[PDB]
Parts: sequence; C-alpha cells; structure tokens
Amino acid sequence: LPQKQIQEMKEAFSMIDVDRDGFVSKEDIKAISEQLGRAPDDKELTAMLKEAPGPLNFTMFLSIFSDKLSGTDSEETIRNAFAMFDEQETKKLNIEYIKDLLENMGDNFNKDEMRMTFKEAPVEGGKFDYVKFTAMIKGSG
Amino acid sequence: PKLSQDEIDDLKDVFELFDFWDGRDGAVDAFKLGDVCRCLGINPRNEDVFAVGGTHKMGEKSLPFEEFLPAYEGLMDCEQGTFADYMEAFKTFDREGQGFISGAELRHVLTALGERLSDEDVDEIIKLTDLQEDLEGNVKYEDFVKKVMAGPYPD
Amino acid sequence: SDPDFQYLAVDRKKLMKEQTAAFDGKKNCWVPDEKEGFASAEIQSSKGDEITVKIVADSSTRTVKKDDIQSMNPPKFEKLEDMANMTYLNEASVLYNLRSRYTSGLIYTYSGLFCIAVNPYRRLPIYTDSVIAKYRGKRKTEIPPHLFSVADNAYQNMVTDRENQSCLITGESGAGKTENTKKVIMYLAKVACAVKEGSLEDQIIQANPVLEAYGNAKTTRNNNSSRFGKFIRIHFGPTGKIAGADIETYLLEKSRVTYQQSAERNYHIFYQICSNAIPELNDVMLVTPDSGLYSFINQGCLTVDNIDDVEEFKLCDEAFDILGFTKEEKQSMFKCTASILHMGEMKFKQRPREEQAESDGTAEAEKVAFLCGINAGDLLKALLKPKVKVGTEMVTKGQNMNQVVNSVGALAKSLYDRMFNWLVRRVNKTLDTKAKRNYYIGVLDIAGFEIFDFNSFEQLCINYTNERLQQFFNHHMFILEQEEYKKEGIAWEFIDFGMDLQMCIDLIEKPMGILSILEEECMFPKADDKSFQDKLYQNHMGKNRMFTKPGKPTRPNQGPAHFELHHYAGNVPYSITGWLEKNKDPINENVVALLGASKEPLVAELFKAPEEFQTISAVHRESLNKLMKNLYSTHPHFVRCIIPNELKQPGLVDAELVLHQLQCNGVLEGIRICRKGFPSRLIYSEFKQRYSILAPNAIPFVDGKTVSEKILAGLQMDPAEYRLGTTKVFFKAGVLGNLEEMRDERLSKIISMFQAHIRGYLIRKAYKKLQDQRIGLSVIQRNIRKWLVLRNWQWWKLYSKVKPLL
Ligand SMILES: Nc1ncnc2c1ncn2[C@@H]1O[C@H](COP(=O)(O)OP(=O)(O)O)[C@@H](O)[C@H]1O
Ligand code: VO4
Ligand SMILES: [Ca+2]
Ligand SMILES: [Mg+2]
Ligand SMILES: [Mg+2]
Repeated sequence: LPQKQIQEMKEAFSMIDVDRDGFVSKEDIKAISEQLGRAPDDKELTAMLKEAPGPLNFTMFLSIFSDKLSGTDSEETIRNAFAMFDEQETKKLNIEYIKDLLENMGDNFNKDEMRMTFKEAPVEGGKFDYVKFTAMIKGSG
Repeated sequence: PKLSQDEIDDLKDVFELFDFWDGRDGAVDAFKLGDVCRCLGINPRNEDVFAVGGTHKMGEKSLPFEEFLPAYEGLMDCEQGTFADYMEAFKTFDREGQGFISGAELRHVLTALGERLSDEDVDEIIKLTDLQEDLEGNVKYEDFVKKVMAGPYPD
Repeated sequence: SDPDFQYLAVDRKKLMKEQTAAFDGKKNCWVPDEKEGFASAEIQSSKGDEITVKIVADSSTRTVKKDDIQSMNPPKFEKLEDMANMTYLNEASVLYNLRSRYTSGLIYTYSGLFCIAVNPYRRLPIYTDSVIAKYRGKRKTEIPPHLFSVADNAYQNMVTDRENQSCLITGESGAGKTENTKKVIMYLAKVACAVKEGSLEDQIIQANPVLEAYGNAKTTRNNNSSRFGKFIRIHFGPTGKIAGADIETYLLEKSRVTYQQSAERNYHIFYQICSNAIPELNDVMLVTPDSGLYSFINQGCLTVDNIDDVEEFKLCDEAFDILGFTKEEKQSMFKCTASILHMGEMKFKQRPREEQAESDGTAEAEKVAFLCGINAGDLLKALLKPKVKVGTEMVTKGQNMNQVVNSVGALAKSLYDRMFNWLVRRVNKTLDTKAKRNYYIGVLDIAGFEIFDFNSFEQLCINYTNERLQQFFNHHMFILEQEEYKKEGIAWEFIDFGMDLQMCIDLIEKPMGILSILEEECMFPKADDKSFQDKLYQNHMGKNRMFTKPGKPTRPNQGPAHFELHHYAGNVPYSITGWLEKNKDPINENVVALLGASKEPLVAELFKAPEEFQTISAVHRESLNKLMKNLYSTHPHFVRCIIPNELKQPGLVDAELVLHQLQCNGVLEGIRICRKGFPSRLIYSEFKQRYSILAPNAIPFVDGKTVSEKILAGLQMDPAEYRLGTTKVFFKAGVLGNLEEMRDERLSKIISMFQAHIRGYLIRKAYKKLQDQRIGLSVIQRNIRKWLVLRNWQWWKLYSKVKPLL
C-alpha cells in the first residue's frame, strides 16, 4: 500500500482515537460517530472491535484495512473479463444475461448479494454498462 | 473400457469446467452429460447418452464426479462413424454420382432424418466449416464430411 | 399425408378390432358352400372323416368330409397385403383375402411375384398426381399394394439390371386390362418424362382416345370392349428418361364393321361421328346426326349407359390435335369413316328380267365416291360388273344381289382395317423421337377371354391368344423358375404344379390342328362348311380330349354349335359357319385399282400396289409367335385382372366366378412356388454394392461372390433362407425385404452418427471460450464481492465520514 495512502490512514486514526490513548475503543468510535450523525450502537460497536485479534492500535487498524481492500484486480482486468461476454464488443451486456451469469453460474450470488449489487449498477434500456460499473467498483467514484 | 492416465484426468478437468458453469458444487446436470463427453473427443448419439443415464432437460438430475465416470466409460465404447460409412450414406442421396448434393438436400438430411439437428446448428456448422456451395447451389459432400471429421482446429 | 391412402391402406386401427377376435384354428375353418364358394364354419362333432360343422353365416348345421375342410387364417392376417404371407395357402384363404379387401375398397393385392387386380366398377381417388408422388421409387413392401408399385418396380429393375421389362395384364373380357394398361403408361409418363401438339408424354396418353374410338365397341361383357390387341413399348435413354414409344396392334375384328349382334355396337367412332358434337363437320362428312339412321351401325344398341358419344367425340378431335395431326389428315380420317357409314345405305335391285343386280339411285354412292376421291360412276361399275383379269387381261361380268352386298361389305371391312393400321403407323410416326434408346418397358393388352352365346372365328382367335398367354405365364412361373434353380447348381427336386396348356394350344396351332386345317381348306376352290367339319372331326373327335362334340345347351338362347373346345378358362362351343370366308379376305383388284388412284391423299395411300394376302390365321399365328418370343427376351411382371360379378356392379362379389378365375389363372399355384422356392435372386455384382454397408467390417477389387458370402455369413443368416448360386444368390420369400430394412436401419444410424459428429464439433469449438469465460467470471464475481463487503464495512463507513475533513 502506497505511502501517501498510509499518511491518510494515520490522520484518520488520529481523528478516530478521541481519548488520544493510542488505541481505538467503543467509546471513541461512538463519540466521533455521533458528531457525524449516527452512533453505530453498542450492538454493532462490539463487532467492529471483534475484527482485530487483540488491541486496536494504528498497526492493527492499517492491517485490517489491507485485508479488506487488497486482493482485487485492476480496472482493466475486470473490464477485460466483462468483455469476454460481449463478442460484439458493444461495451454493454443485456441485463438478463449478466444477472443470469452472476446468479446461476460459477460461485452463485445469493438473493441478497444480487439486490445490493444491482441497487446501483448502470442500467438503461436493458443494457448493463460494464465499463462505467467497473469504474464504480474501483471505488474512485 | 480401461481409461488411461490422460483420459482419467482430462475428464476431471472437463468435469469441473461444466460443474462451474451450472454452479460450482461438485455436481453437473445430467442434461450436460453428452456435452461433457463431446468435449473429451467422443461423438455419442443422443440415444446412447439417454441410455447411460442422461436426462432430457436441465434441472432433472445432477451428477457427482463419481456417477459420471461410469457414463463416460459407457459412451466410450459406442460406435463412431468412419469416413467410408459416411461416404456410403451420402452416395444414396446423390444421383448424378459426381459427389454433389443440393444444399437444400444437405440441410434436409441433417435436419429431417436421423436424430434431427436444429436449423440453428446446421447454419453454424456450415459457417464454421466454411461450406461453400457453387452457382448451381450444390456442395461436394466429401469435402464437407472431411471437414467435420477434422475438428474445429484443423491445420 | 394419410388422406391419399384412403382406398389404399388398411386402417388397422378400426381394423385392430378386426384382428382382435375370438379365433381357434382347431374350431374355425372353411367349408365348401354353393352360394359363397366357401363358408366360415366352426367344427363340432367328430366321426372318422364325417366331420360335423356349424356355418356361422346362417347359424345352420352341415356335415362335411374331413377332406373338404380348409384351414382358416387367424384374424391377424385380415386384408393381408401380400397373400404369400398367410399361414394357410388354400383356395378359401385366397378367396377370403381378396373378397375382404374388395369390400373394403382395396382393389389391389400382391400374391408372391405377381399382382391381383379386382375390377372396382367405379372411379377411385387412388390415381391422382399426389398418389403418384408417394409411390415413386418405393419398394413393394414399403407402401400399400398398387398398380403403381408394379410399374415402378419395373422401372427400377430396368435401370438396375439393364434389361427390358414387360407388364402382362391378363384377364377375362371386362376384368379391367385396358383400364390398368392406361394407368401404368400414365404413371411411367409422369415419373420418366425428360426435360397445338403436346410433348411426348402427353402424346402417349392421347394415343389412347383415338385407337379406342376406332378399336373399341360395346359388348355384352364390356361397354368399352377392346376388339384388338396392342403391345406398346416405351423406350428409355441413358439418363433413364422416356425417349420414344411405339404401338403394335393385333387382329382387329372386321366383322363388327358391317354387323352387330343384339345389345352390341359397332366401333365407337361411328356413333360419335353422328353425335353432331362438332356441327361444322356434318357437312365435311355429309352425315345426318342420327345413328339409328345407318344400317351398318343400327343393328343393335345405339347408346351406352356410361358412354357420352358427344364429349367423347370432342376429346377424340382434341387427341388428334395433340397428336400432331394436320387439319387434313384429321378430316381425311373422319371422312373415310363416314364413307363407310354411307356405303351401308347404298341401295341395289335385281334387273327386271335378267334377275341380276343393278344400281338403285346414286345419292349414297355419290356421297361415298365424293369423300373417297373417286368417280361414283367408276365405282358402281366396279361393283355391278367387274373385269376379272388374268396376268394382263379382263373378263367383264355382272353380279347378283348377295354378290354385290358382299363386295360392298368387303369394301367397308377393307377400308376400315386398312385405315386402322394407317392410324397406328401415323401415331408411331409421331411418338418416334430419334433419342438414344437403351431399354424399353413393354405393356401388353390383348382382347380378354370371352364366351358369347354364339362363338365364331373371332372368339377362337381371341381365346387362342389368351390360352397362349396363360401358358407363357405358367411356363415362366413354374417351369423356367425351376430350370433356373437347377441351372445355378441349386439342389432342387422338381415340382409339377399341373399348369400346362400345350394340349389345347397344339390342337389349334400345330399342323394337326384347327387353324392348319382351316388354312388348308382356303386353297381348295370348293371347300365348304360341311367339308371343314369333316376334316376336323376326322383328326380330333374322340381323338383328343380337348376336342369335343357340342354338349347340351347351358344358357338361354344360344346359336348353332359344331364342336366344343376345353380352354383353360372354360369350355367354348364354336360355330364354324363362314370360317373359310372369314379366314381369307377377297381382294377385289377391280376396286383396289379405283381407290388406288384417288384424288384423296389418305385413300390413295391406303391403297398402293407396289413396284416391278395369306390367310388371317397364318398371319395371326406368326405374329403371335413373333411376339411371344420377344417376351422371353424381357423380364415379365404380371397383373392378373379379375371381374367381380356379371352385373358391372361395385362391391358385389360372385364367389363362384372369382374362384373360377383364381383357378385357371393359377394364383394358388403361383403363391406356392413363391413359398416353396426362392423368389428373390440377385446377381453377386448387385448384391455387393447394395449390402456391403450391412457389414462394412471388411474392406482392406474383390470378386462379387466372396464378398457376398462374407456378408451373409457375418450376418448370421440361417443357411436355409438362401442359396449361393453359381452367379446369383437366391433368397426365400421375405428375406431380401428384411435386409432392405436392416440396410435402412443402418443408413439411419450412419446418418445419426454423422450428426453426432457435428454436435461434437460445435461443442469442441466453444470449448476454448468456455474455459476462458470461466476465468472472466471468477474475476467478475470475486471483485464484486470485495466491493460489496467493503461498501458495507462499518469501518469503511467511517473512514469515509472522516476522510473528507483530514
Ligand atoms: N381400375 C378401374 N377403375 C375404374 N373403372 C374400371 C377399372 N377397371 C375396370 N373398370 C370398369 O370396367 C370396365 C372394363 O374395363 P376394361 O379395362 O376396359 O376391360 P378389358 O379387361 O376388357 O380391357 C371399364 O369400362 C370401366 O368402366
Ligand atoms: O372385353 V375386353 O375384350 O377388352 O377383354
Ligand atoms: Ca454444478
Ligand atoms: Mg481509545
Ligand atoms: Mg381391353
């Protein structure tokens, strides 16, 4: 993970750790979370701290972020995979086809993964823009 | 009926591939049995595949790689056409005896007789093999027979 | 679809309830019966041989001899298509099968190598162009029995074996020979045709309406009886298409021209020429539209119940046009026909004192000389007082009443016969296209066997030809068949089916015979009817069991009889009156000289001497032999026509009459040799190429026999079902037909295998892509899962709220 990236993770961690005790707790999350709108409740708060083997210091923080953010492909590799199902290289796939591929083939998406995947995918006139969707996936926008 | 080493594994490879395309789960739909063997190099008639257990439509029955091996070895021993057999069949449809058959007849024979191929398949086998009919609209079936027997990747 | 098989196939669905009956070969059987020929019975009491049955027909009882009983076939064989497959081949079974089919509407049935055709006496929808389309190139066992399969099978053998074929259609008068001859020619003309006046095919077909107009005439047995025989050859070129056609005629009954018996008519052409169907012609022929007006054609009936003389005359006129006839030739014929009509109206009287014979007006002789192209005065002179020459002289002499009515009659008879033969040559001229000919298919249609209340030379001649054709059939079906087996090295013990008519044939044909005695007595200036009767009785009475003194009259009103002849188809009482005269036809060179130089082109042709006749029997006997031999050079295909009853009624069966016909025909015998011998035979050359596919196994050229042996051997064929000849391989009945089925099963399999190869190629082509798309989809599903887990991660849903203000 790039350096400029680590620099942002720090400042972020600095802002999340309220009591400035070097470690992130259920009290800090709640506190800074409330100043921005909504306290994930103690119910969910535990689970957040349950995602780290032991104490939650900047080392762990930056670790759990790489796990859950590394092991993906370049916007060009996904772009290429979608192209393998678009022989007429029209840059789009029929909505019914791509939904079929995702739901009943390979590693079948459950009904839930389908709703979330499509609740915001680019679709007009039965056409599924895989290019604009590829961009979206690479969370840059 | 004694599968060699390559064969036993090419089947495992081809099995997973078809397993993946209907939902990776160690199973393959029985309606794809024939298709799996065609990938292995065997040209089983639909009558054989139904015999060894193959189903008529997707969703009726799935098959673990275990129940598969028997079917493959069943279709493995069936009869495969030979050039001479094919050329004698075609000769009964050719009057002039020059080795020519109407393009309409070819489509007739392939989609009306035997275990009828769909019009979609006949069109596709004709585009792939690059079958060219001449002005009078005839085709040299010997040439067509050889192409089909040569496989998608000749040389 | 099925619709065309209306009167051809057996429902077997509704006839499935007809094969599902309570039967028992120990109980049910056939028993002789005066009425129906055989009655279905059910055995009951037992007494050594005195077996007591119960006739189901009328629920009555009867006691028959254990030797008169006949085995009944199970319901399974109802309306069986090929009688040679029945379990019990007996006169009753054959009778029941045909009768059953007949009543169902099925008029065609196979019986071993030949076909049986029962006259329907009504039009059936089985001869359309659609039915023809379904029978082309079909195997007999593959499609319902139909006259068409016989024609087709004939065509198939001709191209396959490269040998001429001949369809012999036999039968008693009115059994349906002519009708069947027509369809056979029509069928060949519509499947073998090549790529004002019509094409050749059309012409072959139009050749019928005219010859029949001049050669047919109502008869007690047939309203459209063929009074002449015809052998027609259809030629074929290299490519197997029609390339010409000729016709040959045999013995045209000339007595009918100037005479008719009660309830009988003169040739059709006469009544339609006076039908005023084409008014604009009445003034060309000079006739009044009234048939009952001329004595040469008004002696019997004038109209026929199912013959419309009008439309028929129109169709005749049209035929002549499609035939390529000029308006001249056409009107030339029409005129000479009317000439004869008028000839009968010419009146004469016996001079005042010199009781001789003289003219009596000339209105008629004038019309005659006019149409014929001569001088009416030069005509009556040659009829009332001729100049008999000697080497180069003349002897003027007048004649009396009968001498004159005979010379005129003779002139009519001569002009007509002479014109019929001209009509034939002209027709051949047209059908003779100089295309390349390799083989031909001949169709023979003679005048059937017949018994009138009065039988004369006409009938002797006809029944003779039939005798000789039935013999050509048994010699071919029972004698040659067996000579063939023996000649091929096949161990075969000869069987005698008792089908030989030489006795009756030699009595007529050979030097001892009738026609020889008749031919001898035409050389004696003073031979008489009585003199003839003596020489006959002298060499045959009590001397030959076929020649017999006339028995006791067995029919209402039958004329004089001088001797009976035991023909194969029955015993015939003949009257030899006027035979010496009918056999040799007097040629009045006084009149042939006149007509010879006639302004009329046709008549001028019809009468040409030559440059610088025998008896009729001699001519007929020779011609019949010339033809009978040509037929041995071909491969015969027989159709046996059968007349159902004597009322020309549809669906009515006279059991005794049919049986009688099945008997003299030799149907039963024919079916026996078919199941006792090896009807199928194939030259090894042909067997190889047709069935190697039944065992491709081999094939590393190799002689034909060896290959033929490996296939049969490898097919596990019961050695009893066939025999390896020294040239051909013989098969039992039924065998070769299953091989044809296997060969088809095989072809359908090879085709299905070629189809599986295709299915296997389409897949193997989409393989690479399928595995490359597995990579693509695993990548797509994996990166979409990361994206989801992330966007839904509590932590990420915080790094994004803080990320902004850093
Ligand atoms: N196949 C048939 N279809 C319709 N009518 C027929 C058929 N065969 C015979 N007939 C009828 O019976 C009569 C005898 O026919 P035909 O062929 O002329 O006898 P021959 O055997 O005397 O030629 C015909 O004029 C016709 O009305
Ligand atoms: O009556 V038929 O003479 O044509 O046999
Ligand atoms: Ca699966
Ligand atoms: Mg803290
Ligand atoms: Mg006839």
